[PDB]
Formats: sequence, structure tokens, C-alpha cells
Amino acid sequence: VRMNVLADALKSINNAEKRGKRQVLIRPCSKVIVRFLTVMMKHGYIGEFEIIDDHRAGKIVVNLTGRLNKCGVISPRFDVQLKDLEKWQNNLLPSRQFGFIVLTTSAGIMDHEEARRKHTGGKILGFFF
Amino acid sequence: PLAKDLLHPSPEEEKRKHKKKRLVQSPNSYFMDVKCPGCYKITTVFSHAQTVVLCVGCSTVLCQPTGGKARLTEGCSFRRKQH
Amino acid sequence: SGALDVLQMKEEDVLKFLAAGTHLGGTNLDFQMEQYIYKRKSDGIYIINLKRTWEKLLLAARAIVAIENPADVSVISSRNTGQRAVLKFAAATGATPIAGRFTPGTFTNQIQTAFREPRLLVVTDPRADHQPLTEASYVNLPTIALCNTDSPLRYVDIAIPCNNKGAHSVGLMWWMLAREVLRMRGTISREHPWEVMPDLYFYRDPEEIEKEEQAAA
Amino acid sequence: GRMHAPGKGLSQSALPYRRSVPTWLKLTSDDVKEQIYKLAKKGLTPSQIGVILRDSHGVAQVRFVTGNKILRILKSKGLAPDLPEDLYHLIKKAVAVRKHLERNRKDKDAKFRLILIESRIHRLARYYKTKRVLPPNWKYESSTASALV
Amino acid sequence: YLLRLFCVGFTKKRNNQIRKTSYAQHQQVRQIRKKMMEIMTREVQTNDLKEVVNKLIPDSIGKDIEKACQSIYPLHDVFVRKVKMLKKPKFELGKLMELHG
RNA sequence: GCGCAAGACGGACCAGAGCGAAAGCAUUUGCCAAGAAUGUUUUCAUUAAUCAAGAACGAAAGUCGGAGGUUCGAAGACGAUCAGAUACCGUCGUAGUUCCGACCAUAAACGAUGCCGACCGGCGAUGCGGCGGCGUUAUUCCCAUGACCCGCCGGGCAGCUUCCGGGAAACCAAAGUCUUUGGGUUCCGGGGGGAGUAUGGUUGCAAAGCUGAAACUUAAAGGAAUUUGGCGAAGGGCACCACC
RNA sequence: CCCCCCCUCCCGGGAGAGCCAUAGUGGUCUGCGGAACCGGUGAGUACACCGGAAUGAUUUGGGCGUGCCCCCGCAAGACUGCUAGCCGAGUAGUGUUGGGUCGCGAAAGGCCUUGUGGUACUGCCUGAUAGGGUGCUUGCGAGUGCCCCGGGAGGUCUCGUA
Repeated sequence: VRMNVLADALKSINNAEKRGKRQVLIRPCSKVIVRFLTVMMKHGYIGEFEIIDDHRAGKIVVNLTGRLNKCGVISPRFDVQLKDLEKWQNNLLPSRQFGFIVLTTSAGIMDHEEARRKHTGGKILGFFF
Repeated sequence: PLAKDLLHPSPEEEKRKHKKKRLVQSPNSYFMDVKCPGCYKITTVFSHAQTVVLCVGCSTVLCQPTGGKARLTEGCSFRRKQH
Repeated sequence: SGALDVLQMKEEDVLKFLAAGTHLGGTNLDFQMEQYIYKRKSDGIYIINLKRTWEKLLLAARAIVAIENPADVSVISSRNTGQRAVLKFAAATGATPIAGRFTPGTFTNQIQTAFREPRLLVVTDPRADHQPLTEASYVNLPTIALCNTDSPLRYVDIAIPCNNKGAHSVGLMWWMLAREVLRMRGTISREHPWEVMPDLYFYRDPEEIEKEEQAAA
Repeated sequence: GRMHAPGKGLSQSALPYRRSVPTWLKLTSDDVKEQIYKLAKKGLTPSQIGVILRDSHGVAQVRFVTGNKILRILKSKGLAPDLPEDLYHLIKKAVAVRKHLERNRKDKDAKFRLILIESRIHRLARYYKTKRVLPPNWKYESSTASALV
Repeated sequence: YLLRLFCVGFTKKRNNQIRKTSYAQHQQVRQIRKKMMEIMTREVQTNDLKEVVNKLIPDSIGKDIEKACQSIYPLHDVFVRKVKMLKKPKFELGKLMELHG
């Protein structure tokens, strides 16, 4: 069955971006999805993304601008340190001028650069470039 | 389609699709009321009965259980209620 | 095309559309021609919207007159139905015709005598004539298509919804396209139409040439 | 997909988004509560109770006219049986299958379906034991076929 | 006289039909077989041999079959394919003379 | 040609059709029991997915006990073929083939492709259930009923096409969404022989099933496709160094 | 006499359940007002009565399916089955798919203006001028031909013959 809705959402938006659709659909919704899509829109890979709310299971409509290449998910839920994220970004990111690493810290869902400038770290959600 | 807008299409598009593929989630069946031509009391019945039902006063049976919607007794007046 | 006032359809163009039979389609339905078919009538026939047809005709005519070299646009015909239409259209506007056995060594082979690379290509139908589409794929060359509801759409920039089974419909559509491109270029003024003959582009079967030869002097 | 069938299905109820009392219906809570009381003392299972209410009395669902479901009302009165209805039906089906297989000896697929429904009974039994509605000394055997019918 | 009447039936393809399959469900065939057996056993148990044979020289049983069975699924070809006799009564001469006149 | 008697099997109807977990399943009728899908504004509320221990079922052939064994037919018997056949061929022919029990758990038991779940295109069909809509058929007017036709919905065997994409290519709408490498999970393999061999354990009355080596040799053994081959392969044309 | 016949062409008389229509003709729909709102009474469908309430006194016909259904009067329109003058009459008889207002269906007898213009044909056959079976043809496929009675003329219709 389905036990990782975030991996399915990221794979669906990756497939629909690679085909070239403008508005996509995600059948689950969660806190992690909506904060991940807000940090997506803040760093500027998507546009105005919508969400429908009901009493059963909300769905998310995401506008696309084509500014994404590939957007994967670390599974299972690994943990990193501050002396460790450089090892991840050297062998995972395509470059150091772009490509971001998102991670869950004590202050919430956030990317690795402001985690480096704020000096805290934790479990890692996924990646996008 | 490339820029297919899934925010608000025509209502025929949500009509032709499935009850669960619809982006706003709502079923298709409804409630109804129907009487006997030789009586005064009128009762309400669901569109899919699944049990045989007779009108109150124990005069004449009203619906019949089918695979789909319940077929009504011949010669009965009805109208769909909505809110 | 539809933003201005004079560019909308006239009153006799609807009459010519209904007389020539430019509204009925085939039997099946494609998945790219869904936005031009409005509603399926009886006998398994789908109806194109004529406002969409006139609008895309205006857009295609604008794309044709956009270039400043009249001898750089090319028209292609394969079947024997539409032959005189593209020839007299190239005589009027200034285009270059290829009618009957489009040779595959034109746009790619650069040593042959029949080597001419155009800027715009106008095909009669993609399904009946698909060889210039594949060769137009190999060079910077857009295509203009007069496609039906059963014709597949591929490598097409501007698609014209058409009923390309009758010769009168294709000839009258070519007549209106030539009329629009000469009005847009600046030869015939918009305030007066030049509508003297639409039968210049009409093709008739080889019975009627002998019949009209015996009827006329 | 199903947990014994090879195929996958899609057939279930679908409540609408509109969480409100129907304005056309004029019914209180006490009359429908004593209707639950009467139809429960007549000797019927709560699924059929919900079916007969939404069939005859025109109620959408009880949760939209009250703040609780059927079994909570029945345990508030205390007329809810000590055995759950789905487990009771599964045990009755297993008893019927074993009774048929007592006289029909060479029947392999019926024995396989008996194994499948015993697996279903075992899974529901472990669930009902770990959610503290049945005592841990309870256990289903063949000799309990006349005990919990 | 004890007989064993056999019957056969084939379904009819409509002129408007485009589907080439044209089969029938098992319960349809079961109910058609039940109606066919009841109609065929009704016309024989009530009369003697001569009368049911005189009804059998034209197609009267078959005309009843495509009269009564077209309401469930249209069928066109029913003949009584075989009639088999099993037992006869005690041999006499008046019956033999009265079948000849 | 007419009767009697025994055993086996249910053709044509039968299809790139149905059902079942698979092995498999076709005379009608009567009884019992189970189940997919469809529909649902009914109920419990996380009961979920895959699985070492352990368990059920399992074509034929094989062994133990029976009534009864048509036809076919291992081993065998007798003749022709053949330089030589104890092979192909023909006639007999035991055990077997069918039923009731008692067992081993082996196939190319192969879709040579694990299960669940999400996503990415189209076309036209068939099967089930539901749904809307012209017009015909069950004595000529209505209703839903069975059938005919036009569209829609869900699950399953699918067919055609597709520079979506993948692959060494055959090919695949999954064998895809993979160096731009991470959804969950069970079994399983590292050049080829030795060898599924010997020993040991295990089950079995019985054949064998499961588990499963070592020494030594070896630089190839293998998979896809192309170019004229070469075919007691098919289909055309020619020659008196071929024929009439 | 080419004939017992029979067939074809030309010309008339009779039934029909085709179209535009006439006399008796039955219903559906298209708008307007029930002075205006809130409940009780009695087993019956759209009924009667009251109690609240607006100017001492006087009032609105109802239903429970909250929005259209009955009972009225006005305004005329679109569609509609049978009969051939009407009652008899949709009447015996007539049907298996199941009922319904239920198809087709004469009469006997009686009574009154004393009973329709234009317009095609008709292979037996079950159910019509419809649906559904189904021919002859130059042997092969096809354009024409095929109801009862009467008069004249003729006696080998055609397109190519695997």
C-alpha cells in the first residue's frame, strides 16, 4: 500500500514536469508537503500553488514555471550532523552554485544553507535541483 | 493538453467523471419522496433502497430492490428534493 | 483576428461555408482536434466551429504575410483533388508550388537541382501528405496544415480545421486565404471586396471538363 | 486491493463535504433515539439499523443529527451484544462451512476458503484482544461452534 | 405410446446489429430450455399419437416455440430434430386399421 | 438392418471468450456451500503490505488393497523396411488408462518476466454490473422490463500505433518514471566444467524429493543482430555444356 | 380458328388502418388574481371549523412533498384516438409478458340535416398501404412486371455471358 505520500508527490510532480504539464495534482496532503511547497515557491521553482480542503483528504494543485530539473526524496529517514552535510552535498548535488538540501530541524522544515548559517541540523527530507 | 486548468472546468466534465475522481468530492445519489395515488400520507425513500419498502398505513408496496436505483410502483407522482 | 472590429467574419462568407460543406467531419475523433469540435450530430459526424476556422485562417494569413519575401513560402499538394488551387494561388500571391510526387531530396540534399529551402510550408493534409513533414523536421521550417477531425496532427504550428474530402471546400478555403493575405498585404483595399470568382480554385472531375467543353463554344 | 482476492475493487460509500442537518427534514433526537431503541429491541444488527433508517425515515446519517454513532448509543443503553457483529457473522460463516465440509469430504477449495476465513477470524481476534474489548482468555476453536454461534 | 422428443434452437441475428458475437447468458438459456420443455411436454401428453403427428407434419410446435420465446431473446431456427419411441402398448388390430382409415 | 450388454468420452455449438490461488474446468436436471466486480449519504475504526518457523492444495507417470476393465497402449512376441534396426511401419500384447481409498511432491508447473501502491498518451473493440439518450421488436396507447443502436463509469484477459521513455538488440505502455542513481518488502547469482556429484542429515514401505561439496582442468563457454553462404525449405525465372 | 387455356399492353367500376382536410369528436401544455402571515380540532386527499394578529366592530378555499399541486373565472393558441349520420360502442368474441384507462371488434333494434373534396397502388400467407419471413427473371446478377369483374390488340421486355 501507500506508506510514503511525500515520495509519491515528488515523483508525480517530477514526472509531470518532465512531460511538461503546467498544473498538477497530488492526492494526499500533509504539513510536510505544504511547508515543502512553500519553501519551493520561496526559492522560486514553482508558481502560485493551490490547495483544496475537505473533511477527508485534501489535494494540492501546483503551478509550474519549468525551473526544476529533478526532485527526489531520501528514503528512509536518515539523520545528519553539521560536520556531515558537506559529504551529502558533494556526492548528491550537481553543483555548489545551485541545488538545495532540505532537512527537518528543531525550528522546522528548512534548507541546508540557513541551517549552516544558523548552526543546527537534523533529519533530512529530500532534495531538489 | 499542456496547460490544462484543473481549477474550475465545465460541470459536464465533473458529470462524466467518476464520483471519486471528481475534484470536489460529492456523490451522485439523492433523496426522494413519493406517494400512493389512493392515499394521503407521503413518505421519503432513498434512491437505492436495497430493501423492499411499503408506504405507511400498510396498503400497497412502494419500491423494489434492484442492482441500481429502486424502481417505483406504476402510477406514482414524485419530485426530487434538494437543499 | 478577433481583437479588432473589421477582422471578424462577413455575411457572405458564412453562406460560402455552408454552400461548400466546410462544417461536417469524418466518423472518428482525434485527441488533438477536441477543441475545434463542438458537438457530435447524428450519422456519426462531428461539427467544427466556423468561428474557430475563420480565426485560425486569420492567424495563418498573418503568419504568411509576416515575411517580406513572397517567393519564400512554399505550398505542397499530393493528391489529384487540389492541384490548380495551389498553382493559381502561387501565381496570384507569389508562392512556390510542388504538386504531385514531392521528391524527398529537396530540403536536405544540397547538391540536387531541385534544392530550395523555404521559410513557411503549407500542406494540404498531414495524413495524405506526410513526407514534407519529416523533411521539415530536419531543418528550421514551420508548417501550416488544413487538417480534418480524423487527420493526425504532428509537426504543425498553425492548424486549420477543414473538411478536406470535397474539392469545393478546399478550393474555397484557398480562395478565402488568398483573399485575406492580399487584403492584409495591401493590394486589395479592405473597404471593397474583390469577389469576382471563387470557381478559379474549384476542381471538377474529368466528366465535367468534356461536358463544359461541349456546352461552351 | 483485497486481502484474499486476486483482484482490486472500488465500491464504497462517499459522504459529501456538506456537514449540515438537512433543512427539509424536521426531526429531533429523542424520536430517532427511541426508534433506535425499538429497532434494536426488535432484534437487528446496527448496519441493518442504519440501512433501514436511511431507507424509510429519510435520515442522511445519524452522525449528522447526533454527536455519536450507533454502537456508542447501544453501549450507553447496554443492549449492544458482547460479541461484535462482523466477528459473529464470520464465526457463523465458518461454522456453516465446517458443517458443510463435515459431510462433503473431498472438497479442496472449500477447505481452502475455510482456512482463509479462519485466518480472518484470527486477525480480527488479535485486533480485538489488543484493543481491550475481549478478555485474553477468549479463544476460538471448533468445539466453541455451539458456544458462540 | 411413450416417445422421446428432441428439440434444437439457434438464436437470430438482427439486421440492425453491428456486433458479431451475439451470445446469451446461462440463465437465459436455462429459462428458454424450461419453457421449451414445458411447451413440448404440454402438446404430447394431452393427445394420442395420430393427433400429435398431424400437428407435427406442419411446423406447429416450432411455430409455438418462436411465438413464445422471442420475448426473452430472438431466435429463428427451431426444428424437432428427432422423435424416439421407447415402449408400445399391447398389440391390437383396430388401431392399425383406424390409422389407415 | 433390428435388439441386448459393458466401459470410456462429452465433438460440431467453442472464440486470442468465462471462472478459479495454481494444477485445471463443457449432457440436462435437483440440493448444499463459497466468491470477484458493480451500486450504496449503512456499520467497526488503523483492523495495513510482504513474509524465516509451520501449514493446505497440487497435471501425468510411479507403489500398496479391491469389483470391473471398451478402446488406445511402455516392456515383450511376430513380419516388411534396411549393407547392418533389438528404430520409423503393421498385427497381437502384460502392467497401466477409468472409480473408491493410502502415499513422493516432481514439469518448458514458462507470461523462460515476484507482491502492493502512486504517476505518465491515444484509438477502436469484447465480458460483467450500473447509467443517460433517437428509433424497432412480446395484437397496434403508457410503464419498467429481454433483445437493437448511440455515449459514460470500474475492475480483468487484451489488439493497433506512438523518436513519451527504456534496452546490447530482439522488444516493452511496462521490461518506464535510474549517475539527474533511495516508495515498502520476500526469495535468489558471480567465467565455464566438475556436479545438482560423493559424504552427512532429512522424509518415504517404494522410486526419489529437499539440503548440498572438494581435488583437478579450462580462456573461453554464452545473448542480440548484419553481410553471399548452406539447406531431402517455400515461391518465381533461365539454359539444348538440361529435357520434351 | 395456332387452340383447352394462359400471359402482356390500352381503358373503366369496388375495400384500405397514407398526405392536405370535414360533422359527432376525449385530454396535455402555454399567463393572470384567490387580500397579506402562525398554530390547534376531526379520517378523510386537496376538506370544514376555530385560536393568534391589522383597521367598539369586521376578516383570507385547502395540501405538506417550502415549493409547486387541487378547486375557480378570463384570454385564445400548439399537439391529440375513434366513428362516416347517431345511439347501440369500444359491445360479445378476441392475447400471452405483466397488469392498466387493456389493442382489433360487429351487431340486433331504434332515432335524425339522409350520409366526404384534391391525392398513389394491392405475390397467397401469420398483424393493414407498417414491421418481420420470402420469388419468378436468358442459365447467371439487375431496371419493369405480378387485388375482384368487363371490352379491343399482340403471343420470345432488357443490359455482358464462366
